[PDB]
Amino acid sequence: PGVSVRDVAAQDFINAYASFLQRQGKLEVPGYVDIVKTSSGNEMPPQDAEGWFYKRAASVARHIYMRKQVGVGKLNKLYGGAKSRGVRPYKHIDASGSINRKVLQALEKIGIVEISPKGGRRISENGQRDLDRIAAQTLEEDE
Amino acid sequence: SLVVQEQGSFQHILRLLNTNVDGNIKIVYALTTIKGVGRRYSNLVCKKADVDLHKRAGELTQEELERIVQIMQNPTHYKIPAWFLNRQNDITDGKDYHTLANNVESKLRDDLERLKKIRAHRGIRHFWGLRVRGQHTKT
Amino acid sequence: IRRAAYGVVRYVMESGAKGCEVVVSGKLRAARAKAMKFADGFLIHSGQPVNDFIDT
Amino acid sequence: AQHAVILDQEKYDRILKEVPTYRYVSVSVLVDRLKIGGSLARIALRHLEKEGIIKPISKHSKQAIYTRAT
Amino acid sequence: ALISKKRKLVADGVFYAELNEFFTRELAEEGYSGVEVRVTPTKTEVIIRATRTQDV
Amino acid sequence: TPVTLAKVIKVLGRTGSRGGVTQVRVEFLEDTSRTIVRNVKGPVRENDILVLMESEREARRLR
Amino acid sequence: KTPNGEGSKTWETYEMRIHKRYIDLEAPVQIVKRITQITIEPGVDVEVVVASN
Amino acid sequence: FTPVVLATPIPEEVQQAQTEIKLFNKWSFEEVEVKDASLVDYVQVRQPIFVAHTAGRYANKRFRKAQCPIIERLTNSLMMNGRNNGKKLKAVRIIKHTLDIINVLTDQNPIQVVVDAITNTGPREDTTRVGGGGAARRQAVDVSPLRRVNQAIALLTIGAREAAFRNIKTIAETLAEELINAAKGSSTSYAIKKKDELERVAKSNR
Amino acid sequence: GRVRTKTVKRASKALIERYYPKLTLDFQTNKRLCDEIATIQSKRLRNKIAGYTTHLMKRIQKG
Amino acid sequence: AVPSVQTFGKKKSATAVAHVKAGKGLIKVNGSPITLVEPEILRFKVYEPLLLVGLDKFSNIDIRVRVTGGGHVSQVYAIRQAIAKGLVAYHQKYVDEQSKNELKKAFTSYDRTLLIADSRRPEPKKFGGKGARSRFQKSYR
RNA sequence: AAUCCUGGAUGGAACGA
RNA sequence: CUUAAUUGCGAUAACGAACGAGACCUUAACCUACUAAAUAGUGGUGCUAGCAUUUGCUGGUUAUCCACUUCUUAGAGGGACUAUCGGUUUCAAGCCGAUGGAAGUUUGAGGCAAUAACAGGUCUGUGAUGCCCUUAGACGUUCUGGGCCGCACGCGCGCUACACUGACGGAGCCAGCGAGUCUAACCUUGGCCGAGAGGUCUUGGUAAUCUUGUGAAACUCCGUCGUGCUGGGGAUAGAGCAUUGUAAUUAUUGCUCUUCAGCGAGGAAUUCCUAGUAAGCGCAAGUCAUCAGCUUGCGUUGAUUACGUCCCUGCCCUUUGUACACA
Repeated sequence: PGVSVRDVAAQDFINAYASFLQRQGKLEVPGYVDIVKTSSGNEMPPQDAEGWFYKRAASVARHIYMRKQVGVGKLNKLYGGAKSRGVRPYKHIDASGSINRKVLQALEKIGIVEISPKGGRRISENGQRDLDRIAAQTLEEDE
Repeated sequence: SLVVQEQGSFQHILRLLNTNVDGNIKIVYALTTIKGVGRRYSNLVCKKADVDLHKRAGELTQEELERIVQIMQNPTHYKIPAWFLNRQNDITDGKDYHTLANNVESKLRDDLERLKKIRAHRGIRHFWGLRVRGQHTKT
Repeated sequence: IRRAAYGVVRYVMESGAKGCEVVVSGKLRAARAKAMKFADGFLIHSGQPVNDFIDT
Repeated sequence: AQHAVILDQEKYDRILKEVPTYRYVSVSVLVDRLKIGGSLARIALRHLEKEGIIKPISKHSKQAIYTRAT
Repeated sequence: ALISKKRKLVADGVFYAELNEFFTRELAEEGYSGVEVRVTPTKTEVIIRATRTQDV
Repeated sequence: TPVTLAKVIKVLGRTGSRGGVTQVRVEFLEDTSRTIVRNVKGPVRENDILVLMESEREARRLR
Repeated sequence: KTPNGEGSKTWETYEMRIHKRYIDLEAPVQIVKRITQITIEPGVDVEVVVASN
Repeated sequence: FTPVVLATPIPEEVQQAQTEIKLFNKWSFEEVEVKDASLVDYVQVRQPIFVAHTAGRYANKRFRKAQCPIIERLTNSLMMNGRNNGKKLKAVRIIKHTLDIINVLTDQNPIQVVVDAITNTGPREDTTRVGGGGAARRQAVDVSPLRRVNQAIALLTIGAREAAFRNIKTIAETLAEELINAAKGSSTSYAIKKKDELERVAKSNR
Repeated sequence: GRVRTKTVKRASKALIERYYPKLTLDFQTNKRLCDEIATIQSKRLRNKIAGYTTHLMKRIQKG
Repeated sequence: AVPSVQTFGKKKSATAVAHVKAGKGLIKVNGSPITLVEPEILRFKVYEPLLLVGLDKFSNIDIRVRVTGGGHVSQVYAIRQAIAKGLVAYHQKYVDEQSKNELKKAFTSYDRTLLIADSRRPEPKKFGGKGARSRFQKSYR
């Protein structure tokens, strides 16, 4: 019948693809990992922490598969949240740009995401095939 | 995951750097009990050391604890990025030391008293006990 | 002031207005202020017909 | 800061003996017996559903709902 | 040149207002009622509606 | 635990200091044809059913 | 509404409307200059451009 | 009951219940029914529903409130105290878990358990201050069925809230044990305690 | 409150006074007739007048 | 060409367009299946239009829905409204008005804003308050 | 063809320019 | 008697009028009927990607067209008038309930808004202004630097909060009202560097077309905490890195690490509020080189409780008493 990433629930797909990237062990991890907060408006590093880069990579891979073109500022908008500014009211604050940039560069390196015309990054057909096969295995889990 | 059957070598006051670090909690916050270190620093340290952060503090045998303490007191030797530190650029010598001791209070007092010596406004306000970060002192 | 205002009112209602009004405010014959108010005919104060018809 | 961080010998035995006798089991129940704290309550519940002792009818975090098995 | 339509129209309004005050202060004797502006290609005409067209 | 029901038949008028009490004419199903006047706290439609803890009462207009 | 500060804090929103239309005409240039010298009106700004490609 | 497979794959397992008789995937608004007379107008049951969100206009005229489903009214009463204004989704999930628990304990229709709790917590007598003119007294008066159910819901939710507040027990657990101990006259619940207090105060003031 | 005003009532009274052999009991054709017949400056007034004429026609027919 | 209609549902901002053409069962939303919508609770709210009729009335068609505007709940209500309206539109244009009346009668005996849109809309804000009716807190001395 | 009927209340303290 | 309404029925030494109210205007809600629309969309057809391949599914695509306008924009119009029915009312004005309807509290919210006054505020908005004062070591104008922020205290708006319907970390992604560079340097996409703030090379937009589907937050899916002033309240205070600006020192702001206070639901008193309102949640604009905890608006999630009374505070009318009239 055919499958796509739109046919699978987002949380289960992102978990499966992040575990697949961690088992494949060939994307990259930058080195200043487990030394960053992922947002200036955060207050702790991620709690997974032997990870969370495959999770962020799987999430933006699904996000680029959904959209046409995203750039780094779009992902900073997407992964930013409410900063508790102490005793003043909260505010939306964009996430760390270096994390998303290096995730996009590592996904270009592994060949899921390509650079796009009209700016930004686009999904590649190789990455489209990989994401569809991971979604097929994802809903293959429940048999 | 699965349930372990840990044994009664568990020690729940085991102390480091002149502070009674509590046990029977998670090590990162147990270490934040110490001066000079907080949640972020403790997580970084216990990450640089290969440690099970899903494990309490009365575990963590003493070689592990002392490896942790070595990382704490000499962090830059283990690729800690030196913007992470508190007393960065250190007007006594111009290096990046992390004050994690009662040295934190001693150096606080020394900074205040050198400001008093040079007769800085910040030091005079510290002397009188007022607010000094530029606040209204109407309330 | 009376002559002036009533002459204005006469000339307007001769010109063919449905109504007029002349308010003269200030010091008249004294120090303490007083608003004299002269009028004739018809006048409205509310609605879009103000913005349409009356000229102020 | 009251009680029951780690079992260390015996509350394993107490759990594995007693929990199949309850009608409703969750974190708050295992704790209001002042057995295991909440972290170990979550872990123990995962362990018991793994072994098939308890019948689960939960669906998500922050509220687990387990009963006996037959 | 090359100015947004919002600011263009606001500028037209302020131009109207400034002309209105100017002609109010100048053409007081001459029974100045109002003005109109009509922008065209090649030319921009400014009509002055007043009582007497002898002095103006 | 003796308790008496009562169907409303005529809502009379609102009553009390702040107008939060309503006078009601009630007729109760066990031994009907015995109407009473009572006071009630909350909203009432007629053809509503009450729960009287005591029936040996009759309210006057509160002031 | 007030010049000064005294009073109930009363506010006032004034508003201007701006209506905008556009037309595309496939024309020869003599008709083009005829239709730019036609239809001049007060209170209305007109712009014209050519070779929209 | 025979499935109807389809291009988009529906879950047939629950397609069964879906195109069958209607309910919240578990519990019917069939054989459940209100135990007590006098308050068979102010419980919406029949009509049934699926889930208790029901973005409806009830607090508009006077009694469409009474035509509203009691479960929606419980969610709505849970949605309060500042930090929980909105969060109707939290309330619906709490109600889901609460009815699950009231089925686990006391295998039964938790809808029926809730209805019994309501009708057993509804105070049937209450006091009002008459005017007098400065020194007036409390007078015992009857209580309408609508106020009975409303005060029932308020008391249950408030007891659950003040229990779960600053306690490991979850609000669903507190609401569950309170609805149980109200379905029975256990006299351990905030609701029935307050009911008894008000009723005996009225007895004193008559 | 839905009390009609004197402009409406007077206009309806006049329309009945001098156009009674027209003016069906239906609001719709009465409305279109008001359009045909009177220089009313607003649809809302036209419809209010038509409604009141219809009301008066009804309580004319029944006496 | 192929038989098709298009309808819409609204809830405060969220226009949910629904194309309904002849097909072989397929129901889908913003480009997916209705089995997966959001937030795991109101999936039954979107199923409601599908069940009260009986699921047999979809095997011959292909529903495709697309949404914008609003929030999660608003979009849920919009899509269920859109599905119902698209269904009755199909049963008007290509099936008998009798079956149309039946479907409308079911959906309207339920009527939690399933055919008819919720007329409620936001009262504006007014000065003196954080909101429309609310006013700031005065002091008196 | 049966058939008896009702109108009705009060309720503390509150100085000055 | 009625009405939100000196709004009406009507009574009648008054008659016929005017103002106000209402009418009106703007906005919000309905229109598979009109006019159309690559600066808004849809369908299909080409070309193309992935999965399935048995048709299919999910996408991409500017000079691939062709067709259409349900969705979006508007312009002209329509529509609701308490319509119909039943009760109630001398049986009049009206009121109540149901039905249908997009809509049935003057449909919702506002604008405009009478006569008479306050010795209300404002000469610090005015090249609006009388009188008085000052008018060239000038309270004129301008330059440097400080102050308007200064603290034993009292009061008023408000902001975070005092926790497991909760925090955190990941996976949350759905909005609407807006604004924006010319003789200029605004809103800024994309790529690159940096943990972060932010820096640099280009690009688009004088704007329904670019920022910007402003992919905002609260919220949902998974886990980590687990009742402890605790990991959540985040004040102080130390050190460092940038940005804006001639200039930031009594810190302009932003970022990182550390320090981690009071606060466990607030007596006595008191405010606001009845539906898409209260409340929670953020976003735009205003001021603005920079700085929001403010305001003006916008939307997102969305309850409880009356549908009344004149008891407190007051308002309108009438009668009545008055030794009051700056009352």
